[PDB]
Amino acid sequence: FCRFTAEGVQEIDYKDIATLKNYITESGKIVPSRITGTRAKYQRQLARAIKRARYLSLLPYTDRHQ
Amino acid sequence: SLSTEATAKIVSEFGRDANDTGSTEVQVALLTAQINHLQGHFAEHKKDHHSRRGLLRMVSQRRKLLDYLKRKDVARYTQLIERLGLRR
Amino acid sequence: PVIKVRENEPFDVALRRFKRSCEKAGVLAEVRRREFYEKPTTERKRAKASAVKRHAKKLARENARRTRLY
Amino acid sequence: RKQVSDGVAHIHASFNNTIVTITDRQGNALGWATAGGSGFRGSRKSTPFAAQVAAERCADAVKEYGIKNLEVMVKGPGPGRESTIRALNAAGFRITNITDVTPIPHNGCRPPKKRRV
Amino acid sequence: MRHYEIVFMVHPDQSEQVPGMIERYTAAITGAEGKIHRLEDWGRRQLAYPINKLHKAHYVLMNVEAPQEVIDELETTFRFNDAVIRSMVMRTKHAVTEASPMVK
RNA sequence: GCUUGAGUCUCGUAGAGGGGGGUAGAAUUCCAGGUGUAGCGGUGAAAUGCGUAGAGAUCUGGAGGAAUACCGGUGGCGAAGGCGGCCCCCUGGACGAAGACUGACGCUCAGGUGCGAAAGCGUGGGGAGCAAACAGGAUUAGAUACCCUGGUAGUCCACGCCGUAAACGAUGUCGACUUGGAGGUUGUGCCCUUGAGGCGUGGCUUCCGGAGCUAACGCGUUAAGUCGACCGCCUGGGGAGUA
Ligand SMILES: [Mg+2]
Ligand SMILES: [Mg+2]
Ligand SMILES: [Mg+2]
Ligand SMILES: [Mg+2]
Ligand SMILES: [Mg+2]
Ligand SMILES: [Mg+2]
Ligand SMILES: [Mg+2]
Ligand SMILES: [Mg+2]
Ligand SMILES: [Mg+2]
Ligand SMILES: [Mg+2]
Ligand SMILES: [Mg+2]
Ligand SMILES: [Mg+2]
Ligand SMILES: [Mg+2]
Ligand SMILES: [Mg+2]
Ligand SMILES: [Mg+2]
Ligand SMILES: [Mg+2]
Ligand SMILES: [Mg+2]
Ligand SMILES: [Mg+2]
Ligand SMILES: [Mg+2]
Repeated sequence: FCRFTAEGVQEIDYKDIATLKNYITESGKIVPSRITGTRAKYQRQLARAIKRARYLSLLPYTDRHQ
Repeated sequence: SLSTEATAKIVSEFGRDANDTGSTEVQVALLTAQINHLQGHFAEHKKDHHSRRGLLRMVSQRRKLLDYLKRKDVARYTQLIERLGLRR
Repeated sequence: PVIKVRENEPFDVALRRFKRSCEKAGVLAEVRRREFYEKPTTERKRAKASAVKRHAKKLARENARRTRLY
Repeated sequence: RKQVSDGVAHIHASFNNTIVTITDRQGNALGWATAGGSGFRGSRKSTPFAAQVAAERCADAVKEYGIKNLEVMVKGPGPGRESTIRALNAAGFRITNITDVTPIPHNGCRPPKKRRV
Repeated sequence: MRHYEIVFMVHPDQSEQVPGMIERYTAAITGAEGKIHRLEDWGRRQLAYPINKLHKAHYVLMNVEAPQEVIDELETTFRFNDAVIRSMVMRTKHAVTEASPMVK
């Protein structure tokens, strides 16, 4: 069940970090859309914004890198 | 692609009521204006074989329209290639 | 699977919790896959055989459930 | 030997061997023991039983440093993935952390060719 | 002409020269008929991984409507200023003037 | 002359479409230094190899190349070859919604021209990992192999050449017509959006199957059904796609 359809959002912004922590796991991997239920238009916009915020240190790449 | 105020500026120059937009004189010049533009794209990008295929579509689509006009009206054909800068 | 062990908790409760966090991260499934090179032919040939495996068990085995075995 | 209170276990498991290294929390080795150096050779040294004496002979070599807490960082796959840390509780050590530090490339270098056995 | 979003990360020792940096990078836009639409300052923020042996940086957001030649010129201003480490200048379709979820 | 074929204009959409330039994280290798001490690596088992001139393990610092985990999906884009981090710049196509506009401007195409995986060639760089050749160690009756330790062309880059693949859907392009069922993906309209609902309508797409066709296998509105237009091709096996 997709939550970005219920919100009706049009662009998953990479700066909304309280949202983007739901869509990574403990190790920081991007969670598959089969378990979150994200619609395929939004899962492409989800991973595009998580990779934009790993560049800007908002999110980690892996849980181990120091 | 050709900008918004460029296709509105060539329709208003070669069309009848600034509204026809699909006449043969209008369509040739909008293809000519892009072929003339894309010469600078491919003097920089010679390995761009996928978008040159879109350029060679406009050339074949221009020749089919100039061959249409020439027997439909020799007088409008002769004045169209005299103004755009074309040789045939 | 970086696990800290919490206070007042035994070792077996941290050992079996470590045998769970290493399977969500895909640790063992990643190392065996990157051990040898798999061709771009071979990676695409098995990616379609499993899609046939998933779909010819879903729709083509329900037939025996519509029918009966005894 | 300056008595250090705590440290880290580094268990490098591979499919043929297991190297156990007790260190401190800054990365300085104090003593080590491997599965093949336990009197095990060839096929015997790549079992889970052969890798508990790797942890036993290594705990027996860091007795003079006086280590109480000892976290474990497991690297690599292997049969001694589990039984090397079972026998590190048997030396009386309370576990602090258990870490998994297998190196995962994000499709970097090209791995060797498949074996046509 | 073209809407952009910039966000540049400042070394935490030169964090007092950021009100100087925002005033020079505002005026470089407006000297070329460029709307500077919103402007934020996120404070010293904890990093998620250490870039170049430090764990903290000072983040600035800046939304601009400039010609693209004074935007490329701003990218090579961040390239040689050693106070700024990372920047991510990124084109936008419409204009945004909302508050951030971390000005919030 | 006409407007349904073909095209043009306005407004949006989705996308590893193409060319160019930056940058990021993880990992391998090497180099340097600390700690440490007798083994490491590999195999069915070993041995060659590396180690007491201090290896392997572990920690720190530097260098360099190549590729982009997760997302990722009988998902997407492209004429085909094919295309995967993220960011900017230049650019080709498809598609949808209503509304005007030109008025058969169309389809196919021998010769011709362009594009065309990988390997290979010429010139100049680059070279971390992998690896034809070559080398040693095994295996074996032998082993010019399989397996092991190494290792050079090559793989990468710029610009030319080559012009071939099981280059395949083993199915030439274009238009028309003929029962259905369950999905993916991308639009758009309308009904109380009373929520992702219900209800129509376009593009592309996976799986099943009816009539029909088929030597059978199977195909089956994305035809291998029923047609029309044009092109390519074939005529027993070998000799031979050879002289
Ligand atoms: Mg066009
Ligand atoms: Mg090997
Ligand atoms: Mg009409
Ligand atoms: Mg008319
Ligand atoms: Mg020909
Ligand atoms: Mg090549
Ligand atoms: Mg060469
Ligand atoms: Mg060369
Ligand atoms: Mg070399
Ligand atoms: Mg070899
Ligand atoms: Mg052929
Ligand atoms: Mg192919
Ligand atoms: Mg094929
Ligand atoms: Mg054929
Ligand atoms: Mg069928
Ligand atoms: Mg027939
Ligand atoms: Mg047919
Ligand atoms: Mg047939
Ligand atoms: Mg010949």
